[PDB]
Amino acid sequence: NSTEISELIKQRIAQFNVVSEAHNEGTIVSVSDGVIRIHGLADAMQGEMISLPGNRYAIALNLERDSVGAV
Amino acid sequence: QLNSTEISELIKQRIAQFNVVSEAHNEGTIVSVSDGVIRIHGLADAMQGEMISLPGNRYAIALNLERDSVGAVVMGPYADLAEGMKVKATGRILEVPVGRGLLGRVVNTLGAPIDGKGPLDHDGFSAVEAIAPGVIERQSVDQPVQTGYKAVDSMIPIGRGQRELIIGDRQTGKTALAIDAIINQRDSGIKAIYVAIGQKASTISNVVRKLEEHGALANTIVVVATASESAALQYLAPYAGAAMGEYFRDRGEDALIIYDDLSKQAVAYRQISLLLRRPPGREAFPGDVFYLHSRLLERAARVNAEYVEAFTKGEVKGKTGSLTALPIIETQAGDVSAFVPTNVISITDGQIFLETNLFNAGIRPAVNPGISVSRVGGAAQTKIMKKLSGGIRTALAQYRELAAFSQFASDLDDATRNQLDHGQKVTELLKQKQYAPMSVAQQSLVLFAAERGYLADVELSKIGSFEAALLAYVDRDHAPLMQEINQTGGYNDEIEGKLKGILDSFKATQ
Amino acid sequence: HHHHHGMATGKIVQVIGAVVDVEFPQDAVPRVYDALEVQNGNERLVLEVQQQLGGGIVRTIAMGSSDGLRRGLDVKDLEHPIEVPVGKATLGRIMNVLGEPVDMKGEIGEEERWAIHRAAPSYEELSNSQELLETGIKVIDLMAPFAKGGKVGLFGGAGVGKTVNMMELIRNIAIEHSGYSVFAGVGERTREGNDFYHEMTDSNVIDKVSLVYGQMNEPPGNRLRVALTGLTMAEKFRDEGRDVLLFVDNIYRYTLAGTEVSALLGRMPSAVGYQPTLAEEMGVLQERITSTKTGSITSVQAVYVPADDLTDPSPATTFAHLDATVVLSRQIASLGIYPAVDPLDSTSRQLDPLVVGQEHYDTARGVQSILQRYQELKDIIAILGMDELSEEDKLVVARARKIQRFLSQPFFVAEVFTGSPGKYVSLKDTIRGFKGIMEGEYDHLPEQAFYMVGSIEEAVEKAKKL
Amino acid sequence: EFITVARPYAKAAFDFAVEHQSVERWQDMLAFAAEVTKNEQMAELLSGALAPETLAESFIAVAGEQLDENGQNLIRVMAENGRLNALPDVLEQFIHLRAVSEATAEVDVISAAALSEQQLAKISAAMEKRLSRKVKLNAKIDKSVMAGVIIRAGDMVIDG
Amino acid sequence: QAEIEAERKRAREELRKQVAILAVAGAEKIIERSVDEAANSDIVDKLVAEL
Amino acid sequence: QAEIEAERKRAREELRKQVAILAVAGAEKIIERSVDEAANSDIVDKLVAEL
Ligand SMILES: Nc1ncnc2c1ncn2[C@@H]1O[C@H](COP(=O)(O)OP(=O)(O)OP(=O)(O)O)[C@@H](O)[C@H]1O
Repeated sequence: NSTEISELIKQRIAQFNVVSEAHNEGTIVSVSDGVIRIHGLADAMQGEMISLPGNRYAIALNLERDSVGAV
Repeated sequence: QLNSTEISELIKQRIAQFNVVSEAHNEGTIVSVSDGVIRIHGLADAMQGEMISLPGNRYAIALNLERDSVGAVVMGPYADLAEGMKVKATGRILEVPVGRGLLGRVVNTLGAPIDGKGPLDHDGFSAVEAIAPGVIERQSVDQPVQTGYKAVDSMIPIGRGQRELIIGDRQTGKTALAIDAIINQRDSGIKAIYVAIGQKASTISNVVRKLEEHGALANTIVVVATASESAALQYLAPYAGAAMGEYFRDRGEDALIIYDDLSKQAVAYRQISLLLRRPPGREAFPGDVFYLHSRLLERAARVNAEYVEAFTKGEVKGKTGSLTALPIIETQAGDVSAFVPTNVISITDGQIFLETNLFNAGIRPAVNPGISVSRVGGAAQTKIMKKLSGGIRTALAQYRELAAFSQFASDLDDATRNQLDHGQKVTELLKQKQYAPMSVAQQSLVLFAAERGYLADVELSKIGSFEAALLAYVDRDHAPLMQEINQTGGYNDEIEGKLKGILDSFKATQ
Repeated sequence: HHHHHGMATGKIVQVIGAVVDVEFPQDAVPRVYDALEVQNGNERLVLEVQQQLGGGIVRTIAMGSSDGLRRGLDVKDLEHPIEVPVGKATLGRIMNVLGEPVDMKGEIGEEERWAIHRAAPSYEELSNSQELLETGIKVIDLMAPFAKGGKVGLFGGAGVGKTVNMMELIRNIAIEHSGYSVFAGVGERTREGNDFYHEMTDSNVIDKVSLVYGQMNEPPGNRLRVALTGLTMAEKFRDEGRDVLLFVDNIYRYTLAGTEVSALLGRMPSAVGYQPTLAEEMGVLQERITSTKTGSITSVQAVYVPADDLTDPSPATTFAHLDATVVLSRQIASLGIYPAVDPLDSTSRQLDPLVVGQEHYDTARGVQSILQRYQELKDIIAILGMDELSEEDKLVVARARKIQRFLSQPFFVAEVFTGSPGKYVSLKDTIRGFKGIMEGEYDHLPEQAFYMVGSIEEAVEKAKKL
Repeated sequence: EFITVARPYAKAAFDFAVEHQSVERWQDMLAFAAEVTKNEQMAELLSGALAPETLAESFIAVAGEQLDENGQNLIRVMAENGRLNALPDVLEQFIHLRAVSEATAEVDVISAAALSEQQLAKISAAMEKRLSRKVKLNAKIDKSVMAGVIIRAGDMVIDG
Repeated sequence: QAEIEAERKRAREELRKQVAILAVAGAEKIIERSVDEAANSDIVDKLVAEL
Repeated sequence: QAEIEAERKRAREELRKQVAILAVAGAEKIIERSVDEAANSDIVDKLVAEL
């Protein structure tokens, strides 16, 4: 989950204090079959359909806090 | 005195002496033992499933490798012992003697002559489970049997390589009927096997009484597994049989086996699985039974010479591995909804329903015909047995068809009356006892009623049983040629003359 | 192979099961399909990633078994799954279920390491169209129409001469049809499979179709594998324009196969744990089989009976996968006729009334009236003395004797078997010769004259022989 | 105690720490931290605390904050994670970090303990026993060794 | 079937006589292999006095 | 009836293997003396030699 980083926990050494990545694009966190835990896209809009890379606006309905799961 | 020299011999044996070794473990720490399920650590990566001979001998075969995490088990008494105890590791699972030596030899399920036999007749060591022979390594043997019912053969003859389900009835004999089977088999004095788990010592004992009562008692062997036989071990025996079963099948001899109480292996895998805290299939046991009885159910190999390596490999032995499988099918109500009974049911090369009804209302042979359906069939019925075997389903129809007439009170017709003469009276013909052998020179005895006038002749069940037995007399009177008959076992009208004049002796035999 | 040069991966994390609890080169993950080929002890291991899951830790599975190895590992990643030598060269040559040279090296012709993934065409691509089919079976292709490049539900019990008629299919699909005639099977009896090699000599025409077999003990993935590579094959035949028509063994093996599949997933499977998408796999399936542009992508549709299920979401799907319904008559086998099977329940769907219009709405639909004619003529007129029955009912019994005898006809199979030559038949000689003759014309044509005799020149000129 | 969360830790320890060379430096900082939780009032008070901010606060604060800022803002990282609950996991995994990095060792059989760092087998080992000198094996000296070969021997007395 | 039993019993009884008889030899070879597996040195001075 | 005495042999001789078992049991005691009697830390230096 969180500990997975250890590289962004390597960051988080500072980057738990260091911060501020909020963007409409943070990484797809976990890719299996169009279900990806995913990052950034902080506040994103309703099921916000996110025009996907080479792919349709991708929708994530209720905000999965850590890594939004996607469709 | 006598065995003192043995000490020297032992001293001779112990002459091999000893050394300390393995300065670095070479051992684990059996982290948390819980009821033989040990959270366990140390000496981690290895042969998966390695039976690791722990204190005592206990060789814990645990194929469960979590990354880094151990837990392990072997059948036995883990209650007093404590966790953490350094893992004493035998390298893997083992092999008990691999050979055909046993004949009818007796033992624990380990082969431990729990008979007190002490007897080991098998070569070397045999690990348990194995696959079937390939194309023309298994190839159909038609070798028939008439098993102690004339109808035994009559319904469905067979040959080596075959597995047919027979549904079974609790407390009906369908173990004791299932027992009543072996008559011709002990008589067969031919290669077969049988297995049992959770067994009952009384049934064991008296069973043995029958074993001696069974003439052979050595014609085939079985190891024994009792009410404490591990759910593991329960799963194990089916694996076990192949071990030296090769020393027939590989010997190119017919291997043949019998497995029963397979449910014990299943819910064995259940209390395993729930014990494993592992989500199983329904009934708390994993669905491996497919694979478990894929791997398990595969083996049956009818004699075929692409077993060209079987036994001597091939020092020919270029030859025909015969493996005939003996199923045991029973359930309360005989429930097929069991995914086991479902898929398993599919694998069956025959499916016999046993009717509790006949022996229920008491008719000694109880079974459910045509509800009993086996694919092998009277192909193995020899030319006459091939010949005369036809009319069965007929009265299964006809008699039962005749039965339908009752449905309207007073509906019958003289023709139909003849369909209860053949249907019901010829129904009165057949029987098989609580203990029934079958002669198969009795094959003739069968072909009489049509062949002889025995349809009419001695039509009285009084005279059928009686006067027919008096025809067994007429054999006492005249049974010279039956030598050449059971010798023959085939349809030749030349005989059939002797069949008519036989029926004359039946007049003489009443 | 693909890459998997480099051994990739890493450990098998928790060593349980063929699916991978495994450290791959953790950054390394392929397409879940995209294979990973390790060394399995001695063996070279391989798993197409069962899961796509990170850290080089994802399920990656195989039809085999894992006991004995270390959790530690490294597993080369075969960048391609699915690519295996494939094409039409295999024809007749024995492929393992691996395609491996099944026989003494069966050497199904090594061809494109070819992706299994060949699949549905564009609306137009394989035929936006309809393509009808018949090979001219003596009494049969006449009896039922068919649509080219497809599969149709087969219901019949025993005594088919399915191998015989297969020789008629050799005599057709190989002979009386050119389009590349391929077939495959799985889950048989060992030396009885070898006896289908005996039969493979009976037809002898085995060369049309690579020998690739399952031998049902094959594990569930093993059991369920061969198809899409089969599409790397029709990726020759139909794609080769020599219309792919390949005979299709086993549904129960496939139905139950997908059951064991989604079971192994532990997933919410289909109902009763079956493969949830197995039907969608049928959409991919008929999606594969079309009378194509390329060449008609056709398949012999016969099912390992998924227990011959009742209402059978399989037959439910196999209905509408049956352009023609099917039955085989032990009774016409009891009639034993060269037409030995059940014409009852066997005809194309739309043939008679329309789509042949009268052509079968007259010859064949009116012919079905004749099925009523010997149906109640033979049957009803059989009930009691048929003296009541107009001799038409007894010329519906010469529809039986005479005409139904004409149905009994030599077979291109029986040529390839008993020598009884048979043909690609002309239903004109049915639609006329057997329709007019069987009905009103030359009703003096003997049964025997007609019996075992082909179209109304063989039956009715055998009525010149009478 | 999962130590796997702490695996990602000791990961980031050799990683960011040794990257910062805090593998030693926050071997020191880390040392002081295990000293902090080692404080049993600090255990007695360990978790009542809802705000993990309160925790890293009174933690670096209480203890004296010898943690790095990599370990102060990381103190936000694990403290916030609350995975900070288990101190020693990645402490012995960091001992395994630098040490595994440095690994050379030994184990005394039939002997009082050895642990002579041997980069190779028999390297410092046969050099130690040969080097013995010691040669006594005192703990496991005789009854253990002589019961080792004689252990195999009684194993032959299995003949009884 | 009845009779043979008693005899068999006597046989085992003799096995008990010769058994106790064998106790001697077991003490003997007992110390013997003791020195053998001693495999370090043999002091037969120490008397185990095994039966 | 004969087979009975046969078991009297399997069991008679079996017990011979028993008193065997106890036999090198008490022998094993004698070997405990064989560590007691005539053991040497020199021999321990022979294990040290086994290094
Ligand atoms: N052919 C037979 N005819 C009449 N009785 C039979 C026959 N076979 C067995 N029995 C009777 O069955 C009784 C023993 O019942 P048993 O427990 O074997 O029933 P069961 O059918 O075996 O139940 P299960 O099959 O579940 O063990 C015996 O008294 C025996 O006489």
